[PDB]
Amino acid sequence: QAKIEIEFPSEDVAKVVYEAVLYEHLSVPYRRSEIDFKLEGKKIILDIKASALRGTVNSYLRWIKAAIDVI
Amino acid sequence: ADIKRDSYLDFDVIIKERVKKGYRDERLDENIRKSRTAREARYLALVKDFGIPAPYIFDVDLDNKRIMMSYINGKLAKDVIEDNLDIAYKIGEIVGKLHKNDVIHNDLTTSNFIFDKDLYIIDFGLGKISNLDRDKAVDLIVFKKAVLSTHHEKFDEIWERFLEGYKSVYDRWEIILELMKDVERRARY
Amino acid sequence: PMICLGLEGTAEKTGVGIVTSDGEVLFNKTIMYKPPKQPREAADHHAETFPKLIKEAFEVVDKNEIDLIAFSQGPGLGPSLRVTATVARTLSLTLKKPIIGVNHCIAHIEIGKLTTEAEDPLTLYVSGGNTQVIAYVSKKYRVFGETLDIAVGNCLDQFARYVNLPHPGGPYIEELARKGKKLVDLPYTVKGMDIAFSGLLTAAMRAYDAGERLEDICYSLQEYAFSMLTEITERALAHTNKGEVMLVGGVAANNRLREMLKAMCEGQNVDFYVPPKEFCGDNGAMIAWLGLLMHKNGRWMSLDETKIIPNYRTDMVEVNWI
Amino acid sequence: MDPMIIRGIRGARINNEIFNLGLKFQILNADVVATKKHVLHAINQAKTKKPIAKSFWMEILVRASGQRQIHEAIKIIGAKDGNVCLICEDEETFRKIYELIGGEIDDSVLEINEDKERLIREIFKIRGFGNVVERVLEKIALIELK
RNA sequence: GGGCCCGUAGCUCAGUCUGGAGCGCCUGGCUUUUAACCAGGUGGUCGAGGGUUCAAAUCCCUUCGGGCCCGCCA
Repeated sequence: QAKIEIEFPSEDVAKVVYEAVLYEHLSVPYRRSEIDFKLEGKKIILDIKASALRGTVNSYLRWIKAAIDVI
Repeated sequence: ADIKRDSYLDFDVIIKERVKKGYRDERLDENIRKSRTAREARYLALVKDFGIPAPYIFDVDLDNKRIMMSYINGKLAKDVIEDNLDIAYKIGEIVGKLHKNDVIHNDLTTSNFIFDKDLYIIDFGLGKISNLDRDKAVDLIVFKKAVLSTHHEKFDEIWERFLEGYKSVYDRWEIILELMKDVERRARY
Repeated sequence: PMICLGLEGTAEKTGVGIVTSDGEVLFNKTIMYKPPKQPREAADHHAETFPKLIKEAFEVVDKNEIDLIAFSQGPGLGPSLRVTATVARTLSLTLKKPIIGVNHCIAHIEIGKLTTEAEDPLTLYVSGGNTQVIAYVSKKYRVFGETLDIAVGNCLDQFARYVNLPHPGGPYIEELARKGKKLVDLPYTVKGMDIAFSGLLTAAMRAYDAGERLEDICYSLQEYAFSMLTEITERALAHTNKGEVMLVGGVAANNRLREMLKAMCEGQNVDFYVPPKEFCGDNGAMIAWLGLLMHKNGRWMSLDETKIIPNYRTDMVEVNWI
Repeated sequence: MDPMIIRGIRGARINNEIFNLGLKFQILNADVVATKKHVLHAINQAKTKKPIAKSFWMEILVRASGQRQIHEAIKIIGAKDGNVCLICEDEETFRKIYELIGGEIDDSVLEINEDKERLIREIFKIRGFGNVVERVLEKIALIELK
């Protein structure tokens, strides 16, 4: 049970990352752990509830980092 | 080769040989062709003892990698299964007999079954002996891929009647069917 | 002329490329993930490499120039496919250009056809974890023969790991086999169209453990495995009645395999081809070309339809570029 | 230009002295020889294959019996009292062998009838279905396999 | 017909001198899952009979099958 908040300079990039990552989020047939992936203004919030939790948080840190760096 | 148009003792026979495939190493080619001829003769002979109709064996030659075998009028299972759908059932029986008696035929295709009067298993080249259901399951998988690649349009009925025959002859069929899913699992995720 | 940017993250070889429809590749780059001790991943390498490769892509060509983005949505490792998909979606939206998720294997075939002679090929695609023979039958690309446990590349890699040769063990095992003199007795399984390289690999491991000379063991392993591959290629050639075969994939680097296939095709009166080393291995250029070809004929793709497909099949592509 | 002379003789007294007399002959238990083919096949296999026995005219018996072993082949298919099959090459030696062995010429004993087929199957362990002559030729052809 | 050798777990071999482990698959982790990697499980009481031995698969005999050799040829 944890929350990860990420803030970005602009709502434009916030939506960028959110809708480039949400399709991946919903593309997983069976999830590592219970997840929530939501857009709050110019920020993205992830909620985790599970080992599997550590993998999930690392994987999502990586997805978001890649999405950020693509710019 | 396989084309001779000869009659041993007035018996119509075609001597089949394995032309030396030069692309591979000489010694490995020798070993493979020798073992293939040995196993083909072995099992084209042995299967008959299971009541599984096949061509005859009349002379082996490991020195020349040749086997002489009674010819059967040209009617291939691959070329008739779409026309006659009962030969798939018949293949079911004459391959479930193999599986029940612990013999593996690792080239299962509708090209390896002639049908003039009954179902002749006219090749057994890659045969083997196994008491493990996994080898039988993989052989069934090979036949499944062959039937798909040839006549997938009728795969439904072909496999349905193949399983009908397999049920009719083989008794522990469900065990190997369940084991098949383990091999079907190779496709990664 | 429309141009596209493709990524490639199905395996350890993070590829990025930009290719045009004129018949040339503007840019291509690949970073092969060096394996650690047997925990980073191909996906980690993709995440920390695709930004850099894309920076070089920007440097060599302006962002607004590229008209389409493609990406290898499958088949391949899950996390790596997902990293390439994430980057593909992000770049698609950022540049306001459409996204396409294309198939790795068919991509290999189309790059082979583009770079090599022009044909409709029987492609023996062999790589680290994707061995199979593919071709165009029933107006689609469909598998014919494949391994059931392990691919040829993974077989060689695991042999190298057992003999402790440093990764990659490809050239090392090739040279040791070249040195070898006698071919140890190893299993030779060709289950119709398929292969089971697990038996060969395990038997070679046991034979080496028994004390048989390393060069002889490597020669045995190589000759047996690549003979099985050549035989399934013969069977597929007979099955499809095609007119030419193509070696494709990373293991295409093995001169012995190449010569074996060449001698085969010479004996059977058929033509053997193979893409240059720049295109054999996984790279972004091939995915770029496949996406460009898909969108050329007018095959759009909703951004929601670009999911990863780990268990992608070469027939699930509605091949419509003929 | 003379194919091996093959004749079935019935009601012939068997004398062990013939073997040590010294001559080129073969005597086969007529109850198991399926037909003329069952011995033409053995002739061809002895002529072509790598010999298993020191003698051509004893390899004939070994092949006709199928079993590689010589003791079993002799004790089983070797000619016994009464009906027998004579494999020979020349008329004068054939005449002498006929005079010594005795019996009457009737090839019908070579042919197969219900009892003969039952005995052939029982003694060759021929399970499964197939033409008798072809299948026994097969069982005799499978010698060249470990 | 005879002599020598072989037979142990689902697979492969030590253990026969003189009285089990590996592989396979399963389970948890390893970045859920694997490509690989690490840990626990699953596994015979040893071809069969007889005798010896407190104590044998382990020493002797017979047989069951398998491999090597000896052949004595009607």
